[PDB]
Amino acid sequence: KFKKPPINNPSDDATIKLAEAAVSVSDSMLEM
Amino acid sequence: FKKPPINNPSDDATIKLAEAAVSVSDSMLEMAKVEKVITPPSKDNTLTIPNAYNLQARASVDWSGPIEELTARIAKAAHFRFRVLGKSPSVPVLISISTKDESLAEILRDIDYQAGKKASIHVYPNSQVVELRYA
Amino acid sequence: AKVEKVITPPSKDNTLTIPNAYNLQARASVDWSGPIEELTARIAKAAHFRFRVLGKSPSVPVLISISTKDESLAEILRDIDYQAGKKASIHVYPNSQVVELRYAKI
Amino acid sequence: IPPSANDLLLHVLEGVPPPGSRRLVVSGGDARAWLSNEKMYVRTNLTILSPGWLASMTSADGTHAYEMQKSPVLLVSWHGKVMQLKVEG
Amino acid sequence: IPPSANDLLLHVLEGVPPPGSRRLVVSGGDARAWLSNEKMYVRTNLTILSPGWLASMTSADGTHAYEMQKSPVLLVSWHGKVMQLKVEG
Amino acid sequence: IPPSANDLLLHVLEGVPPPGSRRLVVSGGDARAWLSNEKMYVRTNLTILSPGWLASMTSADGTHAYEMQKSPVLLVSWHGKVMQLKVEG
Amino acid sequence: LPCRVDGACDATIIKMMTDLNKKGIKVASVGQNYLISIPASALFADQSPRLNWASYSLLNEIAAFLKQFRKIAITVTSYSSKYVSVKRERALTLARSRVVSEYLWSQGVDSRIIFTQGLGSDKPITSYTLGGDRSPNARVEITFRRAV
Amino acid sequence: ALKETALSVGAQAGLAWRAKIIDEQLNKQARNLDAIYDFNSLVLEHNILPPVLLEGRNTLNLADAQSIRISDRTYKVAKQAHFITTPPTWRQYLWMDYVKPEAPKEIWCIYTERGWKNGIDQANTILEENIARIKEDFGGMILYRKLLAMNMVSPPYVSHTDLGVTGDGSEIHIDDRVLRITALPELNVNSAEWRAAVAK
Amino acid sequence: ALKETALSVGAQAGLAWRAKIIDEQLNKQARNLDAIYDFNSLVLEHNILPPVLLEGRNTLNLADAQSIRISDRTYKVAKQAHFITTPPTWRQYLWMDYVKPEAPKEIWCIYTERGWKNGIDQANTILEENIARIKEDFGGMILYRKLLAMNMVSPPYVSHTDLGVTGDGSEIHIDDRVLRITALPELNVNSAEWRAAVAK
Amino acid sequence: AAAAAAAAAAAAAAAAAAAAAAAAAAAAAAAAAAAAAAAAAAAAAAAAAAAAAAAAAAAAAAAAAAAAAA
Repeated sequence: KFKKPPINNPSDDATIKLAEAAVSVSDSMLEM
Repeated sequence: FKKPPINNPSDDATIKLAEAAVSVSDSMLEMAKVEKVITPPSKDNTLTIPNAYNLQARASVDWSGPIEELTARIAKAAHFRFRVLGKSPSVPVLISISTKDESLAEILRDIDYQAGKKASIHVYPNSQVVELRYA
Repeated sequence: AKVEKVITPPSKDNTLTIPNAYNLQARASVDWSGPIEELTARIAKAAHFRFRVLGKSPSVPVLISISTKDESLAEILRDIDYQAGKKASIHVYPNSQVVELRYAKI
Repeated sequence: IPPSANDLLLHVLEGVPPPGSRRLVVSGGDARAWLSNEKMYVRTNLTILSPGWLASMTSADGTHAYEMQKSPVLLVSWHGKVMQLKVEG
Repeated sequence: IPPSANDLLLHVLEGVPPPGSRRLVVSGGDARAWLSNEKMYVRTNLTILSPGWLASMTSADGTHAYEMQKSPVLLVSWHGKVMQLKVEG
Repeated sequence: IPPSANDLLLHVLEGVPPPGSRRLVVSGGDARAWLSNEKMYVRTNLTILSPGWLASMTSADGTHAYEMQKSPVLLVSWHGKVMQLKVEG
Repeated sequence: LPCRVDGACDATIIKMMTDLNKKGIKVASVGQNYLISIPASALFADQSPRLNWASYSLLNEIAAFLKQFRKIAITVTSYSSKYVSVKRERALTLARSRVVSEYLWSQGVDSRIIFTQGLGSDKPITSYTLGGDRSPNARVEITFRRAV
Repeated sequence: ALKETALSVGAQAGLAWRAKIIDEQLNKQARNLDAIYDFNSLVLEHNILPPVLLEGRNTLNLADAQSIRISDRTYKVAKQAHFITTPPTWRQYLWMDYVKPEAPKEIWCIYTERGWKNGIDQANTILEENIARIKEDFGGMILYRKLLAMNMVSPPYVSHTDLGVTGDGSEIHIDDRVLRITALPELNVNSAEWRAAVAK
Repeated sequence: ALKETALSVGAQAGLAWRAKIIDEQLNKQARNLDAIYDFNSLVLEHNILPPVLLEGRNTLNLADAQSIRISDRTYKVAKQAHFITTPPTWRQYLWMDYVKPEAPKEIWCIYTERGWKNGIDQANTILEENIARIKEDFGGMILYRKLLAMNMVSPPYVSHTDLGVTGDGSEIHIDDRVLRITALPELNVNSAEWRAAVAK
Repeated sequence: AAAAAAAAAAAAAAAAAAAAAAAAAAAAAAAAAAAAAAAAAAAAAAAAAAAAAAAAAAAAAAAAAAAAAA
């Protein structure tokens, strides 16, 4: 039996692209 | 037991196609041999990394524009004096530095490089001054 | 290639500016068709060389396409320097540990 | 004197489509394409190789934005792999 | 020189509607809204946050009166809680 | 002063047909023939003998390109053998 | 239509992964860094840069396991225990890894680079130093990162 | 044809269902999105909404066969700075619209599933452009605050003409301050006073 | 007549099938054709696509009964050098088009086999001209690099008018370089400075 | 689909499907990095089919005649 460690909840596409926007606005924010 | 290669030329036309491929790829290389002209690193004209301990501070720059302002602030970030010799032309000479962590003397190395021959950078590290000349 | 290499003789190599090193004598095999800097960053990462960039990379990409099998990393960087003729050049400083990609002035 | 770029490449350097566009679905790669007026604009971070583009910008994070004529296939490099992307419209 | 406010904000700072209006029912919060001429006016003591208002007054007791364009939802703060109010008309 | 050659013989010295042509199938020999405007053009490396041509070029590798009027048979020498080639169109 | 599977299935990935761990080729699976660790007894002859003929079957499900992933650079690096000197040893392990990567790009990888190198017991995974290629230190390792 | 209108039945139902799911999926992350898209503490000193600057680096235009123009960076002022009363939330930019569609064999069932995923990913592209628009607008204001530090733009120059008691005897306004923006935020081309982002 | 439309059914199906077979037969040799038709490292110093020169040796024209003109070599500049952004691949020149034709006794069977080989060798002639066109275009660029060594053509003379910061305050471009081609690559007729290909 | 590791947990956009052990080999969205290398279109890699024509031949939008699809 093989398993990677973080088996989290099932996410959805909305929070996937909200997180992907959120990291670049955090990086832009951070550097400013 | 082993196998032939999967995308092998084991076919009488594909062999001629691929011997032609290695013949044109090395004939491409000896083309790039005859026109690729280098300058030797004895005569490279660029800056060398001036190995001072204030210059090995890890820095972070995002910018494009006129060289003197980055070299002024790279001097007062390095705690160095900044001298300019020469006359700044009416079109300014414009750099583009975008790294989000790289060391400071190498930031002076690619400003010397993106200056090229419109301007250049010397560092004198015993006196702790960086300096920018024109032509 | 014959008429070009007779009508100007190739004066020098690039092993003056890319010299080999112990930990550059690891070997690789590569097919490749992308831009140059991500390939060179992978070469220097597996050479344990710090990789750096001089000059701002142009608007059109500097595209190389290396297809080869088992040569040394030093000769891979040499053929990368050649296939980017007059747009970039690889420099290697082996008493330091740094592979450099130099873009052109134009 | 040539024009500078298109300034709408600033918009498609973000994810936002141009005003008054048509969406183009892109298969087989991470790109988004819109068609404004007989020209498509592609937000990607791949490198488009074959059909040739008229204008390009690139953001801070290596995302590029390309103005090009409408071609139904795009050829990119992904990570040295030659790759195909397919657009409908 | 700009206009001062609307003087009909004095009327909707009281509870009285403007002359020649249409009532708007407000759900989910203590507010009253009227529509005079393609503009609604809200008597509340909540704080409207999202859709933006053109004019405001406030009485002695913290009742506010807002002139704004017609938006079918109002977002307020109640007591630090972000809250929604819904208007029909 | 005569014309030099036809410059479209440079194209049919390569394998590429002239722009706006009609293909002619060639039987019984290694040649390709196209018909541009009441004139056929033959890429071959054989030597056409009987019906006479109006213009000729030859590449580096002994491939020849001939401008001639439309004749339904071509007579060539192959390697000293008199040979016939047959064209439809 | 666009393709659902890319010439691979996850059931076959874990089927080869159990079968390689049953034959003792240990597959570590950390993040997307994949490691398959091969003892040099299980491929070569002792202190030699030469494959045995039966060990290309072991390389067959190594290469058919390497079919299954989208990958950019495989690096293959080999190291064994001490035999004569570290210079002879590093020549051995460089020839060792370059021979197994020559067979792996004879076979099917969709990798764009295979980097390949050898070391002179400079990274040994146990302190127990029994012998030559029967040491568990004497091994080749094939590590990559599965792209997206 | 009946198969086509089966697909068209499935499309709008899938769009409205996906719109619903991502609306309370947005509302589950409501305080997090107020942290992300905090326009409220990005506004200027006289409650002026900052303008949206667009950065495009490393630009080529192929104008014709004879000529290209490259430029290294391009900054554009889009939808210029202006007096905002209450700052924008994320909900004007991200909230997709929920209506509940009340409008209703084997080929019908398989194409209403392919209509259902067509409605789902078409609602996903609407949401993707909504996130794209808020990332444009917010990161443009962030790009101002970079260039306002970095001296490539002007700050807005307000003017407060204070007036005393104002009006006739039927109407007074007591402290009557008229606030205008005279100078808009605006990129300077006199480029010697620019700055450069060197940190440690 | 039914035999004729049987042949016409067989023709396009044979063309599309032969188009399919040579498309993945091209894709099996994809890296080999990038080695052969490497346009990428044939471009010039300012990413200029080189022009296609055509060589015709040993030329006669019979103009009329009274007069011929021979010339020994003819060099033609076809589709002159120009600013390319990304270099051409082989796939614009060689890829034949795949559509899947969905449009359908004894005489039908024998003429659909003769239609099938008519579609096969007609697709072969399309592929033969595609290979012919890429061999023209690529070997023309090779013939430039011969004559650029051999001094029978000019190299292109670019001009980079550098501009500083450019525009109004709503739009700046920081390093604004306009690159033009002034002099096109062009065969010189002043023939005393020519070269000659002598090797060992 | 994601077979025998576990069932498919999520469907990560800008990626493949996410099984409930690891990342699967089955593509989730249309916009993942699926290895297209053989297209199937009239006048692909020239410009597309200029749709306004109604004749025998098929003309591309770059004004080439798609003789392999006419």
